[PDB]
Amino acid sequence: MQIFVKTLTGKTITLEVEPSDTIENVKAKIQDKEGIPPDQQRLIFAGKQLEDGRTLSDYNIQKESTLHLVLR
Amino acid sequence: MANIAVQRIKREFKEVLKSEETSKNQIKVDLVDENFTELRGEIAGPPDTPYEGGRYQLEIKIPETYPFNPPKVRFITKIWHPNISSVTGAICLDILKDQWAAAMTLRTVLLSLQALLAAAEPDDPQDAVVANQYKQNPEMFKQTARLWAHVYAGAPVSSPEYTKKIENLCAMGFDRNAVIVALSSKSWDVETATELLLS
Repeated sequence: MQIFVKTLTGKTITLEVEPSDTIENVKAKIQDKEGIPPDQQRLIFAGKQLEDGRTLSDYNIQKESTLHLVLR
Repeated sequence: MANIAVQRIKREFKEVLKSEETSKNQIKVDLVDENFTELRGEIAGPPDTPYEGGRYQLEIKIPETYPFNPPKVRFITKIWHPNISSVTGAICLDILKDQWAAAMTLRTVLLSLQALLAAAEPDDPQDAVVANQYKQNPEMFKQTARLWAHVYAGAPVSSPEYTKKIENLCAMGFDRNAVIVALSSKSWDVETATELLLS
């Protein structure tokens, strides 16, 4: 499925992900798509910073949803 | 019922209503509880100040050792000012603490606070964040208060620029109030305030 990651510079990308995917590999995928090291990304959804441990469905984030990226 | 002088609050209550300030629409007062230990005050932002246009509410409670120990006052309406907690309404004024006096009238207190709006007392702050911004950027402070006055005090025009930055963060799903305190506390830096927001 696809979701959208939006940064605070305005940029907005759409990347392939799996509901089962954890937060780290989403970052991993963000890395692979834009070159940003997961080592420096923070994903926000509905005023909360998704913890590396939970997944997308674990958090109940249905497809097409938007996540926010805040670089360390 | 340990409230000593319920017969003074009553006199000082008349006093305020019958004052020229109230007809001049600068200050006004209202009762909240029967016994007369908690009033609700309201003052107008003084002209020529970012508070202009705003109408601010104050929580006035009277403690047991009243005359002698001053009455505890808080700002109900959210205000951004060196001498008022930007997130609790706690005030910091000499007379509302130790430099308080025997016969200080409520009217003397309401006017005092109004005057305070016209000229803060940064060196004896209550809110470190506000006092700092008010010194290292008296312009930003003013622009920031002009906003707070608008979103919370029913004042007119506000910075269309700041509304833009409050939008980008609210997008991530943050609470409005929170968003504002972060942006105001971090010098309106979308990056450095989103930071604070996560702690």
